[PDB]
Amino acid sequence: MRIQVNAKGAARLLSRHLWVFRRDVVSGPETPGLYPVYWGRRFLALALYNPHTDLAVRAYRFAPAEDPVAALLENLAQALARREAVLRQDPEGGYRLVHAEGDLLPGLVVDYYAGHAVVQATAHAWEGLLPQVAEALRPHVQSVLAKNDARTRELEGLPLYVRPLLGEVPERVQVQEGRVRYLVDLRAAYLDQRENRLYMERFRGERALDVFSYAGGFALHLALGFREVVAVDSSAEALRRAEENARLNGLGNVRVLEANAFDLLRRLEKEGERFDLVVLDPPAFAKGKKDVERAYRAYKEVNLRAIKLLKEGGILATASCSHHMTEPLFYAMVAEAAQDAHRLLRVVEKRGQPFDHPVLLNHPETHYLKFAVFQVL
Amino acid sequence: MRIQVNAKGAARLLSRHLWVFRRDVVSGPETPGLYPVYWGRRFLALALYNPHTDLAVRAYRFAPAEDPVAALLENLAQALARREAVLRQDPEGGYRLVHAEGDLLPGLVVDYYAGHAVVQATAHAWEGLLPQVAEALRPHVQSVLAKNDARTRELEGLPLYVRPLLGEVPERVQVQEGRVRYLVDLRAGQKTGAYLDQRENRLYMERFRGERALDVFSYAGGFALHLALGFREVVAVDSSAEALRRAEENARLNGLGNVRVLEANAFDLLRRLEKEGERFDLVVLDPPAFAKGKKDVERAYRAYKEVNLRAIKLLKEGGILATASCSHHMTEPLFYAMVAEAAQDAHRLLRVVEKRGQPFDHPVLLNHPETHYLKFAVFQVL
Repeated sequence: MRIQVNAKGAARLLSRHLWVFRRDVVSGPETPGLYPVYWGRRFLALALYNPHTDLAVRAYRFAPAEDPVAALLENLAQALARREAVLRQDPEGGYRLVHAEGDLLPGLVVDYYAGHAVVQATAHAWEGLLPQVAEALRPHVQSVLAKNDARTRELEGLPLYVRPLLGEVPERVQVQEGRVRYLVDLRAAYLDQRENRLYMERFRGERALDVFSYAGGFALHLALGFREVVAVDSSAEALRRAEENARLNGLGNVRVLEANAFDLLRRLEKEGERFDLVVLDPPAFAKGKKDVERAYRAYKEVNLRAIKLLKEGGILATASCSHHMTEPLFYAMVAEAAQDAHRLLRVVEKRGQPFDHPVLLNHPETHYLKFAVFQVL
Repeated sequence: MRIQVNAKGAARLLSRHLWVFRRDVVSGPETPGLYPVYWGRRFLALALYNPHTDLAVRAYRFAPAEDPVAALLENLAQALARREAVLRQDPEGGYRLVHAEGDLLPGLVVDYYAGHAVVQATAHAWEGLLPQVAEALRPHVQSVLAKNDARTRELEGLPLYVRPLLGEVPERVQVQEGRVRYLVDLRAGQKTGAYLDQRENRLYMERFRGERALDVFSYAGGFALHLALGFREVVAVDSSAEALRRAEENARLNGLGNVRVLEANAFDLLRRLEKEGERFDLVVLDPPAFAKGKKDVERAYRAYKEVNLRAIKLLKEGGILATASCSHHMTEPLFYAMVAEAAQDAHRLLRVVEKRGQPFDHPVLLNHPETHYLKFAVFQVL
């Protein structure tokens, strides 16, 4: 069998985007799986297919190949290969080994936490290939956990469950990141901010504010260069993990603080508090193109306040991991904030996703992380 | 002596942009110099000013100072201070010590080439302060040249001249850049063979190895030299024989026989190389601005697209593309949009390897868009 798409679908795949939605599919199999995609008689690509979803086609090869399963597994091999260097040198670190579309492996995510891998299949065809995936990873892990409990799978028509795939999967594991260690509960920070947290180690000062600290990943690194670091978050559970990570590192200069970021910030300003550094690691504010509007204003407000709390010469590390918050808008938003706060900011560095979370230029949606460091003059 | 600006001018200085043009100035001195800027009775900033130019106000301090000259010089001191670390570690390297607006020192540029500095002023007030400028430099330099021959100086009603400010200015200097060295021409009327804002980008290219590498728009072959260390053959292309001349010279200076120059028109040569079926492991595009004005963006975009498109078509599966743009007009978003269109039209998937820009010694101010002009991107063709 094979998939047939209209001219629009063909165009998208010609321009090398990996996705073709329902509305552009003319015909195709009645069962999910791996099939060739065709525009009339013209071959376009090999892809993961699902007849019951809006996102029906996810390409992973733009070249025919006998045995589509073999080719998908080749892609897997290459993905792991790109990370061999690091897994050798830093066996105890945390790295993503498979980053879905970015690694030409749609619907599959695989992370590495100091020897223990967590697999996340999100496309129907990955479901019966897990054993193969486990067998592929095995040479580098001591465990493999199929963490297939994401709601996104229902949409595909898949079951939810977390079950070991290979070896003995620990309950929790300690991950080494630069000069600090943190705890990962393999069952329940995120690796895409790994290199940005490490960057924070180049700064020193009196006080550092870490808004939206989560498990305090940024705090941990900052505690090495500042007398005091204040990790803020709305979740007690989060700050709980933050204190625990703090203790695991023998860091007593890290102070948690349950609070609503937007309010607290206005507060530290009114009370006249000021800092040497402020990190802004907000959670996606937009759940769709619709929210962008309001999202933009939310980011501006927080960024504006953050800027107002910084001393002359202070550092601002602000970010966004939302898909709908484009890089251009992100930087426009920071600039607006800086302007309204009547403060001059020098760019210290613009960063994004690290090498293990690949970005494809032709597939915009693979780019979501924006991280920037500024100095307030 | 004060400078009065309208609400528009005030807004610009409030948002922290350093420039206020003629149209927004209500009143001010009759002679160029350093003066306070006010909106009514409200103090806004200290600034270099010129009564005879479209760009009249160039702020350098958004806080009152009793001695405008002293404050400007403190800015200079701090600019030099930010480069202290590197001047000590790499005394033989090439670094910009003062990057005009980026260092809150409008109308002043100073570069450092292994001990020899070159000063460039393009705003009136800086002229009488040149002697003090060579002073602050003295401890860090062997000599200081005053290269004041840029046409822009005429708008400011300033004389065009090239002349030493301190010490003995060499006619040529060898600069060390990582594992390579190159020649910088300080001789009057000669192009400084160095483009310091690409220093860290060239160095980056040392991480690649392969068979063939193509260096489109190689100038003095700076990128070529670094590539020569990892590829069997590097082809430096440029439309200037003079340029390729300095390229071959820099090549010999490093004992590199794997670097081959090639005088030619980039746009055509690229199309040709496709037809003869030529494919490389890595290619680099360092196009000269294609916009002498914010009105040529249109045509410029098309220009970049065509060349990028061609470059992509010449790359092997897994090849590397390092493309860039040093034009203020070609905005970052536009640049990435055009590379994307190119990749799309060429039906090739590009994985981002790294997005880069200007180095630390060429400061960018978020509130002053114009200080941002260099875009350098590395992609891998899958």
